[PDB]
Amino acid sequence: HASALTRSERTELRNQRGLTIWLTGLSASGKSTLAVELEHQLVRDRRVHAYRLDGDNIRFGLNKDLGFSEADRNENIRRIAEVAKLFADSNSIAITSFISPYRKDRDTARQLHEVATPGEETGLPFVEVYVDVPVEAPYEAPANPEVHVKNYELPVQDAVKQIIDYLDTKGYLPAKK
Amino acid sequence: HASALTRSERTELRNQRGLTIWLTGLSASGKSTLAVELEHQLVRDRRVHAYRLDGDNIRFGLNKDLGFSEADRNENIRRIAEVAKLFADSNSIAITSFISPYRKDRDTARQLHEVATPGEETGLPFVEVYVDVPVEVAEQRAPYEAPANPEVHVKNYELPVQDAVKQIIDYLDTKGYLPAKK
Repeated sequence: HASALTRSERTELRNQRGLTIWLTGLSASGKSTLAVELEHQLVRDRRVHAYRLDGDNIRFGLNKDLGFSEADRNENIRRIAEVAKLFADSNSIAITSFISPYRKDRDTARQLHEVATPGEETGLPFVEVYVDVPVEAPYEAPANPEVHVKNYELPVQDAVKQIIDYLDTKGYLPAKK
Repeated sequence: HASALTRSERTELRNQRGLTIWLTGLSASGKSTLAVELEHQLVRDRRVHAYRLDGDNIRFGLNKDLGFSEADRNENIRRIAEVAKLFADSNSIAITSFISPYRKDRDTARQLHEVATPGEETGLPFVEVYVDVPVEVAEQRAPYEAPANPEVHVKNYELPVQDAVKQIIDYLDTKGYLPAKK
């Protein structure tokens, strides 16, 4: 009644942890396709609440006021990161493949997630997924992604299993059925 | 799964509809309190996904660049409405009691929600809850504009929190927004 739901309670009641999965890679890497299949399997096959922050739903709605100066490019990433963090706070798995060529773009989102919230003394997981393709605004590959997917002749279903299995190694999901 | 997850499929899989509950009323109407309890009950008692978009997490996070400007006030409201729409799109119940004194304020938020989303020929439910207390009662500590026609009208004067919340949730049920109680 008095004070709001704590992270323990919500996690307990929601039966899944909250986090953000950020798929990074070249525009042609197929990262967007993986995000879609990833959200689908998480919600359908694993029964959790997950949500893909789609580039265009974001641009046409929350970030419609933003253009293309460098400050606006940074602001787009900042708002999407704060929104992902809110989904993570609600014990949902936020997913995004929003354009972000530079390491500093993802590091900034990562840093906002690590910054604690009155929901604890801890931040929320940020899982950077490098969707790597044969190279066969200069994109900067991440230095240490939580997940590295070599998306060459790889069924999308296997690419996504790779991501989900990594989630299971951290205990972010409830066991399947 | 090529063009994957539609509202219908997500609704079916999340087992609850997604929507936004906007609690409007005077600053001292007790609306913030109801938002907290409402989130608790929906999440705990109804076993559903709900999230309160009130608080410092927003004021010092997504909206940390906004102040008391009238333009900032309007932008605060616009962003919260868009973020609530995202939660509703995800089949969650977004909850907010953010300051929005005018009908135009909530009408702006409602408009975004009722606007047909990509793929669907429909918007998402926008539930405007009037947490009604008389002005003199609020003042017991540019004028607020009560909604013309709110989905829920809570006569909150000396009304217990549980009763207000129950009235909101029962309304949600008359709509089927929620899954049957456990």
